[PDB]
Amino acid sequence: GGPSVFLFPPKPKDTLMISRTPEVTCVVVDVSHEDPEVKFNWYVDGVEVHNAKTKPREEQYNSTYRVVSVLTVLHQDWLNGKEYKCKVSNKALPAPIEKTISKAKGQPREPQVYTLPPSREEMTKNQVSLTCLVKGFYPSDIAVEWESNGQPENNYKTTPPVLDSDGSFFLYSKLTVDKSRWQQGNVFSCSVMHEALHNHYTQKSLSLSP
Amino acid sequence: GGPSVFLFPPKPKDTLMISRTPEVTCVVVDVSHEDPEVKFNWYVDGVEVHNAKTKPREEQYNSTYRVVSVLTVLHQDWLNGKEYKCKVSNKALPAPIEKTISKAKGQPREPQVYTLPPSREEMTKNQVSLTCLVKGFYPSDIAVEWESNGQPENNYKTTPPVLDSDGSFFLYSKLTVDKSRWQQGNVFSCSVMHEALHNHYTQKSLSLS
Ligand SMILES: *[C@@H]1O[C@H](CO[C@H]2O[C@@H](C)[C@@H](O)[C@@H](O)[C@@H]2O)[C@@H](O[C@@H]2O[C@H](CO)[C@@H](O[C@@H]3O[C@H](CO[C@H]4O[C@H](CO)[C@@H](O)[C@H](O)[C@@H]4O[C@@H]4O[C@H](CO)[C@@H](O[C@@H]5O[C@H](CO)[C@H](O)[C@H](O)[C@H]5O)[C@H](O)[C@H]4NC(C)=O)[C@@H](O)[C@H](O[C@H]4O[C@H](CO)[C@@H](O)[C@H](O)[C@@H]4O[C@@H]4O[C@H](CO)[C@@H](O)[C@H](O)[C@H]4NC(C)=O)[C@@H]3O)[C@H](O)[C@H]2NC(C)=O)[C@H](O)[C@H]1NC(C)=O
Ligand SMILES: *[C@@H]1O[C@H](CO[C@H]2O[C@@H](C)[C@@H](O)[C@@H](O)[C@@H]2O)[C@@H](O[C@@H]2O[C@H](CO)[C@@H](O[C@@H]3O[C@H](CO[C@H]4O[C@H](CO)[C@@H](O)[C@H](O)[C@@H]4O[C@@H]4O[C@H](CO)[C@@H](O[C@@H]5O[C@H](CO)[C@H](O)[C@H](O)[C@H]5O)[C@H](O)[C@H]4NC(C)=O)[C@@H](O)[C@H](O[C@H]4O[C@H](CO)[C@@H](O)[C@H](O)[C@@H]4O[C@@H]4O[C@H](CO)[C@@H](O)[C@H](O)[C@H]4NC(C)=O)[C@@H]3O)[C@H](O)[C@H]2NC(C)=O)[C@H](O)[C@H]1NC(C)=O
Repeated sequence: GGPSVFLFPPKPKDTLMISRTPEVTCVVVDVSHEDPEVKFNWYVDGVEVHNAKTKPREEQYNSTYRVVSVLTVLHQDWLNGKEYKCKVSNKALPAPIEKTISKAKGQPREPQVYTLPPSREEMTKNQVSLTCLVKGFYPSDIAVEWESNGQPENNYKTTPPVLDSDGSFFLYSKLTVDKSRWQQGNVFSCSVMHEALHNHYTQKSLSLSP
Repeated sequence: GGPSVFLFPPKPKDTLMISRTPEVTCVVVDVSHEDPEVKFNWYVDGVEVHNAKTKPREEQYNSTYRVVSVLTVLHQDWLNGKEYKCKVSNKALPAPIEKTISKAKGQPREPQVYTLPPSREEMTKNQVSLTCLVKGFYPSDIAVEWESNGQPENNYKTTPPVLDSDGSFFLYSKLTVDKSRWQQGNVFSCSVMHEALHNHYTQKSLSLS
């Protein structure tokens, strides 16, 4: 049919905290039933390391399969822009398909975090909007979360990174809360994880004036 | 590789202003010399229509032809859900290729437009940012703009639309200006164009106070 490959980068959060594990997925689509014999081969700066592991395919319920491999990586490795090449061999595919990825190039720029109170003209509604504006950062790989009293709030959405005119990125994070718990003077905070921050983590709190 | 067809919708602003001309564009690529002929058939909710406008072939440096057909649509036909289908036929295709576009099926929701003054903390750079918050709208087709004193303020960026948890949409627009204005009580206004806003427009002013 049409076995094409797709290489994906690790998650931003995973390369910043050594607690978690950053990976490179090498998803191969449209695998034929006939010859489902797909092989993999990794290269770290064309050095070919060994440690990756494969997975059990699935049925794309459209007469095709979908194999996918994943290779673990060192946090500093990936951060220092090394290359990750994933070659997808095959016994029934024209030739050796390949793809490579690495982190965006350029000097990391430190994000500037600001929290914004909900507009008074929203006080009427039953729920208000807490706003976290993260701008001026490079590269765009970033993570955002909101919390309260150490506990993690989950009713929020974050717009993806947007290229600014100066070449850095920005985004907004919106947290939704019952108007009541905002007048009570509760405290909410925006957390931003990024390689350019000291200790890869910054936090700016948001609360009511009186 | 046989011909490929891509269907494009009109621009959001185009469908909200009776003065604009909303168009749906059917583009065809990868048409070799062996069979350069292409036929276009248009359907509006299934009934074939013939008011299109098809431009003639156009070579593409890669030895393949590109053909494009344009269909003008009525503002209300669009805002009302009508579906447009483009059938492309090529003497080298097993079967004709068809594509269909429309306004996302749903029920329009009026967008909430709030403005936000900059954070006191950011008040330390030669530039500041005024925020425009637009939430609770559907469908996601929208348009945002900033202007101060009638004139258009061009140094801004709008985030793309983000699906909220209630199913509606929201976005943020950022207007970056010199703190050497904001401090001088200047007034900035954020305008939004959407199908669910009376007269398809609304405006919110942000001022220093
Ligand atoms: C049969 O059915 C198949 C499967 O069906 C599914 O899909 C539809 C058909 C749907 O209707 C359902 O039926 C069903 O859901 C179907 O396969 C599909 O084929 C498509 C065509 O090839 C594939 O499209 C590609 O998608 C890429 C993006 O993939 C991500 O996003 C999709 C959509 O959300 C998602 O489905 C994928 O899973 C994938 O998500 C990411 O996945 C990785 C790996 O798991 C995650 O990362 C890991 O996560 C773990 C978590 O534990 C951990 O954190 C690890 O650290 C981490 O690594 C991510 O989290 C996850 N992210 C997200 C957001 O979800 C596209 O990139 C790709 O686009 C490129 O190629 C296009 C042409 O092919 C081109 O037009 C396009 O422009 C683009 O090209 C690139 O452009 C860039 C800039 O724009 C440039 O920078 C590049 O240079 C340039 N490159 C190239 C080569 O051009 C492409 O569109 C689709 O993914 C695939 N679906 C599935 C489910 O596999 C098949 O087509 C059907 N067959 C037939 C005949 O119909
Ligand atoms: C041979 O050469 C051909 C010519 O290419 C030349 O390009 C030059 C730039 C240069 O590189 C030359 O050297 C080169 O020769 C080449 O043709 C190209 O083929 C590509 C495919 O291989 C086409 O790619 C598709 O592009 C789509 C978007 O195209 C628009 O945006 C690009 C910029 O990124 C622009 O270049 C295009 O021309 C096009 O512009 C839009 O045009 C429309 C109509 O003209 C405008 O609309 C009108 O605008 C006016 C304003 O005056 C007015 O407002 C009207 O009202 C309005 O209607 C748009 O404004 C304009 N947009 C912009 C930004 O300018 C992609 O969407 C498409 O991706 C889709 O398909 C992929 C699969 O391949 C898939 O991976 C991807 O996810 C996506 O799928 C869609 O996903 C959606 C979900 O998000 C779904 O909703 C959709 O249903 C789903 N669709 C499908 C089908 O699945 C794809 O990447 C490329 O456009 C084309 N180039 C041109 C100029 O047409 C050819 O390939 C070459 N062949 C070979 C063998 O080399």
